[PDB]
Amino acid sequence: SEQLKHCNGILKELLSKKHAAYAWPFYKPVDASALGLHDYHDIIKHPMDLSTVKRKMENRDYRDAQEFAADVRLMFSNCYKYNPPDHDVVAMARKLQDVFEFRYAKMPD
Amino acid sequence: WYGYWKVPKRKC
Ligand SMILES: [N]
Repeated sequence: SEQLKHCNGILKELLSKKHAAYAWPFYKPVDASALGLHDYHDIIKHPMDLSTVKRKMENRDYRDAQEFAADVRLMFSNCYKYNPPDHDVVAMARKLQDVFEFRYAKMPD
Repeated sequence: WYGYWKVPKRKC
């Protein structure tokens, strides 16, 4: 579908060098043990990250654009839930989500 | 912003 091509384009942009300075914490699943975040999976019940969204897009797991958007926003919501708002990862999340939301709002009819 | 953490999640 046309809308899922738009989603795939957004995903390509989120993973591109253009945004790499702030997108990189979202490239792969949070490795809680490696980062010393031993409470992460007590707080975040449904982890999400861009490599998982990419795999689901490639396997045509998204029935529509709404399902894709729900995973992307889940990613950002997990970051806002786990991390205090003054932590740098939150400023990075907000910049990346600005990129996402403004382009997602251009979804072709 | 420089691609790594000085302190994970908290400090670039
Ligand atoms: N930092």
